[PDB]
Amino acid sequence: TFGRCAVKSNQAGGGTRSHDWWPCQLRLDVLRQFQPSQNPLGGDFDYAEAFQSLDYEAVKKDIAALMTESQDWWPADFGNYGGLFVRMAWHSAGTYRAMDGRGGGGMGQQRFAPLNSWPDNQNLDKARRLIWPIKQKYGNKISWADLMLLTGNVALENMGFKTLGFGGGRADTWQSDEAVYWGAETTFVPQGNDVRYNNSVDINARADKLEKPLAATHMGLIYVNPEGPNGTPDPAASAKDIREAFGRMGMNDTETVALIAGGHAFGKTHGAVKGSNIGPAPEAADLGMQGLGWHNSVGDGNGPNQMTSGLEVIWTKTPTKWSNGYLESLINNNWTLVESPAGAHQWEAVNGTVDYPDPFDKTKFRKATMLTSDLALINDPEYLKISQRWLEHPEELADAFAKAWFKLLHRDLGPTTRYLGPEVPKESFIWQDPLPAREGDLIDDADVDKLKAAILSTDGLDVSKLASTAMACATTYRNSDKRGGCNGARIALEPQRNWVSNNPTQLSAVLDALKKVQSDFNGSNGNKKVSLADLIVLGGTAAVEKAAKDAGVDIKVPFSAGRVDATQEQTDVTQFSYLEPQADGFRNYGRGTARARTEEIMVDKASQLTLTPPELTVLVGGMRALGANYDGSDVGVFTANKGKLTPDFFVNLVDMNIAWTASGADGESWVGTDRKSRSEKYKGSRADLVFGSHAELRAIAEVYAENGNQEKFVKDFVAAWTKVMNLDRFDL
Amino acid sequence: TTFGRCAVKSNQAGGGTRSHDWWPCQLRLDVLRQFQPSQNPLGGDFDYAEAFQSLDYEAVKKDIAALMTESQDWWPADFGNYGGLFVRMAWHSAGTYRAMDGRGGGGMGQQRFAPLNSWPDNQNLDKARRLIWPIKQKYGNKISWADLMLLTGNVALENMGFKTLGFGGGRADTWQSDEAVYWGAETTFVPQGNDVRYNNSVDINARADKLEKPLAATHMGLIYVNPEGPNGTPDPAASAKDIREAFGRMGMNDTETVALIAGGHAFGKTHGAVKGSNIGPAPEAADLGMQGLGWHNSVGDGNGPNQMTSGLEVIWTKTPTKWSNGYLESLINNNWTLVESPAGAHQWEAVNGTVDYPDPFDKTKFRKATMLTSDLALINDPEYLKISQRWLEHPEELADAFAKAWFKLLHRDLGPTTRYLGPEVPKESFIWQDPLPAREGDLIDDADVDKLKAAILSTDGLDVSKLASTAMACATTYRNSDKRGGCNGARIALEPQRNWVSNNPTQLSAVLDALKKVQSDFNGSNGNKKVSLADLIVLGGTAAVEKAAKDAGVDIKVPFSAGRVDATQEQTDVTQFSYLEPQADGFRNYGRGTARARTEEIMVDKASQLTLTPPELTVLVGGMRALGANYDGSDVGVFTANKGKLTPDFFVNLVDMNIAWTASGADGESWVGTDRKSRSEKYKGSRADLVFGSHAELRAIAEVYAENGNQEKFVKDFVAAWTKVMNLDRFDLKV
Ligand code: HEM
Ligand code: HEM
Repeated sequence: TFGRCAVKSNQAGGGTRSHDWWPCQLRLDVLRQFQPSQNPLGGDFDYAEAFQSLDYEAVKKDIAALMTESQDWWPADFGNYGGLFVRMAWHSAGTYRAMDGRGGGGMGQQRFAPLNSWPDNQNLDKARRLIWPIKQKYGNKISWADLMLLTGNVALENMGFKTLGFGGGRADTWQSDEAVYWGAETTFVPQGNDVRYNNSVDINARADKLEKPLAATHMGLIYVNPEGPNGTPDPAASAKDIREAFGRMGMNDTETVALIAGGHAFGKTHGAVKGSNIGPAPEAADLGMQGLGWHNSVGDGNGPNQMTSGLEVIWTKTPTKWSNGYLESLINNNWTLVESPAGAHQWEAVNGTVDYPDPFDKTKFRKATMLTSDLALINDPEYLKISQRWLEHPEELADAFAKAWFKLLHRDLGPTTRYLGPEVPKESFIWQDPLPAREGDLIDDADVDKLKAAILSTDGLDVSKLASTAMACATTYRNSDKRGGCNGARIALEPQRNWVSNNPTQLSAVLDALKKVQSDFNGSNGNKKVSLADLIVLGGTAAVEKAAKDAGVDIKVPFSAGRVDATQEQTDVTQFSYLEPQADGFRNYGRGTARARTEEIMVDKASQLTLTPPELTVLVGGMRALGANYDGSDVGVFTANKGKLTPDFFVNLVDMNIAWTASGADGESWVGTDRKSRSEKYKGSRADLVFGSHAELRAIAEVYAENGNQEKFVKDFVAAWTKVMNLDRFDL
Repeated sequence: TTFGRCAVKSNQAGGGTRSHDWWPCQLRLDVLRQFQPSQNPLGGDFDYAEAFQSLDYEAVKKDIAALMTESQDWWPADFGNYGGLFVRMAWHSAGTYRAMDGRGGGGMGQQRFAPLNSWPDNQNLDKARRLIWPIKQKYGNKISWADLMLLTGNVALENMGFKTLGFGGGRADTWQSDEAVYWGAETTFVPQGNDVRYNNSVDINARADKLEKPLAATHMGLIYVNPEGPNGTPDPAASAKDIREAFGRMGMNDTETVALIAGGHAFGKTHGAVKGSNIGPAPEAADLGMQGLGWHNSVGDGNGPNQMTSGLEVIWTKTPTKWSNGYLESLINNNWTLVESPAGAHQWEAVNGTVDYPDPFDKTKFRKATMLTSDLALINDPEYLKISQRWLEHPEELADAFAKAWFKLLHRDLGPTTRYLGPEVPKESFIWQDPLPAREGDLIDDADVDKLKAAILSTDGLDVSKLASTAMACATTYRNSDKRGGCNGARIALEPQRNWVSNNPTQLSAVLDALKKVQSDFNGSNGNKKVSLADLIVLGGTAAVEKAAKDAGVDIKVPFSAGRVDATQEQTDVTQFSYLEPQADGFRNYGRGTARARTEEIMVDKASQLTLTPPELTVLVGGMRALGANYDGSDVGVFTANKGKLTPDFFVNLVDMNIAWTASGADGESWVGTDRKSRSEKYKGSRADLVFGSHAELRAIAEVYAENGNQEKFVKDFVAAWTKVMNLDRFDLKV
């Protein structure tokens, strides 16, 4: 009954579906998201252009004014929505996972299922509705994705905390991103974590064993449980969860303390009435709620009766003004465990001063309070040292918070060339994967023609190696956080140059050869200079073009010059470790895990490259035709014409005179036997054979295997190649 | 519950708990995101009709005929001839059609995708499709899989001595599983797969006429009926009642039903040589080594004499590769006894019969006559028996009926005659094709259209609201699944549509009289040029939209494509058109849903049949409200003080937080919008209205059109969507 509606609809997709009958079969759903035809702004809409015409300062002015314009349907605590807005922006950005680069604020997904209805996002439906009039006013020129974060940034600045600045540039998305692995649990917090801890309830011991790549301790939470691990009010154990979760989001100890102490300078939690008073979350609510949820039946359900987390904590004596009150209270008070009005565990300074203000009554005051997760920061040796230092040196907290808040909001925005607006911070941060300005003057078409000829006749280079190296560099790109790609020539730097998937000894020979081409060009062409990044892409591109010519198809394969070379200083080894592939179908590398098959990993990667199923399919078949495996093997290379861009991979894959059988125990290797001669003809992988198994992929394989479609195959391959090579070209 | 759940929980490529898992009752927009041009490997600009016109059609047929007797060692041909197998392939491809909702049929070639590639009734048709693949490989883009599967069946019949009426190509391939079809709610396949569709009744005779609408098969995973009898009970009389119900649900009468069954079962045989335990997973569940095939049989080589498909082992005639009257002769002239097949299934044998039915792999070995329970059905029902007895003595009458029924079977979802391609399209026009006449008079030109638009708008009893409402009422009868309905034919003026309560018959009559006056004034006064009522209905709506835009401050060209013709009542069958009558219409705020199909679910289903994207659906509803185009001219959803002007007021007012929305009725269908400051009721809304302010993805679109400054865009988008919908059935126009 989990995942099933009590009433079974017979329209609009109702009825038992293919995925119900065969739930283990590979699904191509993730390659069919975010289609231009589905975007109401149109496929031609240029968000960057719209945003650059935006009256940015006027937007900020209107946001600042909104903060203290209380709306009767959701009255502002202390007459100021600032804290709520900061929470909205920190939950939008706060879903990010550094390992797989998914989550974060970059797609504005908080406004769709499932994030719109996660327990941790309770009442952020109200926050989003409060800023809608600003979205309405400025139209297409500011996205929801940008606006949700800009609102939080402006809120901080209008509560006495100057930030480093801000960068716009997040284009809106138009459907729920159902590609994200948030976990496999079938419940939300307070449950929602049996799978991610492999059924362990040992809260200390399990803390650093959180299922990869997850970055939250329960399904439906941003990071950790505010009442402690599994609701156990043990601050020391909470600190271990915090380090794990924030670390999985790419934040270290300093950053983590700065973000929590920074954030909890502002506003308050809400736990005025028990949860039974609260209606369905937005995705479960009736039409009358018009996109809102968690209707509270006590009074008007708002103001003094607000119920969000079930906790009732006010961290500072000035919740609308930046201060050092969080650390001062945390460290100076004696804490006692108490129940909130809703029944949740929190901490109170029961013999402290009664001077914490009430959000709706200026004559009423409270004692100091904290969450278990706040007390964590003084119940761990490293956090305690940081907290103690910043108690005495609040300027060090302020510096660290400004930097960590900027990172939080912009960690998935991608290269600096994507950042829009008049207050982009000038400092270049390591997590931006920075790139230098170009060297010398840009190569032109005459230079490109000369370079192509040289590259295709240089020691150590050939069509196979050139195509393979270019693709290896390209497929580090992932659209979720806009990291990776060919710009920077980061395949030539650590850690990429020593990834097993890049066949390091072969790679070094290829890069030395391209560096020789570079050295010959640079200094002998006046002030014209070519980057290694451009040479890697041009080499692959020239190889594809010649391979097409050899196959009998004369096509101009386009090349877009202008990539720059990153320095190793700009290329953090830990940050780039996250882009290392477990398997890569384009170069027939690697193997699956106990959780994911090789072909699933391929479809996942394709989705991160924004590829459609035909683009995925044509690229695999072409790479095999080119002999572009990572190790130069013949696995999947079903052709007697290696290096010629024919559809032989598909023709031979679907030849019924070949019988395919498993060879390896692990399911990863397959043999193709000529049924007439009884001799082994081919070796294949799961990435190869899926194209002859899955009914939708095989339908595409058939197109390329059909008589008369040899030129179509080349044209489609060249289009897909160009798309993949240029994914990171935000500079253009 | 393990159903619908993989034992291994993937963490890639969409693995993980999903939104629909948490909130499975929430409206899903999936069906409006299928078949997108980007997903088509041939490209969105691929014109299949142009490709097919250049096909060497005669050569394809010659090659199919050659293939029939070229036995492949991995699936040897029965009697050295794949004809029976190919006829079955084509009759299962076409045989999923349901007349009521127009879904299923062969026109999308969906047998090659899940779930149809793995339905138990399609067992071993994976082999059949693989056998014809070399033909597809040879002819490439110029013949679709959809056309090839059916043409192969047609060519097979003809080469085994049954001349068909002809054939029409024109079915463009599709590129993903169509998950918009309600095949049923059961979580099992045949031999189970039917508790829901009979509402737990197991009385097989009594329940036979009570099959859940719109379903046309007696179990999930079957084409029509169970060949062993209802719920596997070998009672021919009850089987006959299932057959009548199922074939009736597919649009076939008694004569057509007997013709199709007796006609098909002249050929080939069934396969039930070994027990089902020897059979591996269906194609969607099979390992990579099967390369798209399934049902691997572990006995011997799994094929030839060991073939196992349905579990039955029946050979109907003494010449399974040649047209004959052997089926009815055996059926009526033998006495039948209940026996078991080698796989343990119920079938019938003439145990006192001649031992002269040929073995498929030994030309010197023979068997007695056999029949299925579903064959014996044809002599255990009074009406079927009458037909069977007649055709026993007059096989020429069976031949005529089968030729007509087979053509209907293969082409029932192909749409208008103008869609049919190739050199042997039958010349006879059949009622199930919804025929249209040839045009009368020369085609009106741009100047004529401008004159007619001005005439229409200045005609008493015509206004923007009524013109737009009438045009959309006519247009939304279109459905892409079987390419029926639409504005061509002006069938809104004919029965049954002119009396549809959803069309406000009294208002419609007056509107049509006015358009007929415009027609009368034009025709005979403009030389040889004549305009149809169908063109005037669409042009009226189009002029209304143009005027409504102009009245909103926007000068926009609203395209119009002339050339529609007017159908006669004789070309417009009441039964066939009753299937297009809506129970709810979101564009015109008519009607309501039921428990199992909410008002907003019906709207999304309808949108999917119009090929609309979510933005197209959304802009059309909002514009219709702005135009005041409700079926009855009510103010429900008309959230504007500028009714008849094409503005995005619907959206702007819908999302105004000063309005609080509350249910009025008990059934959740009526809503009131109250101004929260003044406490006064301002608006009345339906579920079709309010879903756009509730669903997170639909609301995202509503917001776009509610945004300050997007007035022009709204008008531009409405006009594009209007044009699309008005022209859906214009297969007569090139491109
Ligand atoms: C250990 C990690 C954290 C935990 C467990 C946590 C927990 C919570 C909880 C339970 C609430 C109350 C929600 C409600 O009932 O209204 C809250 C509120 C809030 N949080 Fe955090 N938080 C964390 C980190 C952060 C961070 C990193 C920031 C931003 C930099 C932040 C900013 C805020 C703000 C401003 C509020 C007040 C919202 C309002 O006034 O309505 N928190 N937090
Ligand atoms: C009451 C409706 C029908 C039922 C229950 C039914 C049942 C069956 C079954 C169980 C098989 C055996 C599958 C196997 O084991 O290989 C079969 C075979 C076949 N059917 Fe039908 N059938 C029906 C109507 C039709 C129609 C309408 C046609 C086409 C006009 C048709 C044409 C064929 C042919 C040619 C075969 C032989 C396949 C071969 O030789 O491999 N049947 N039928």
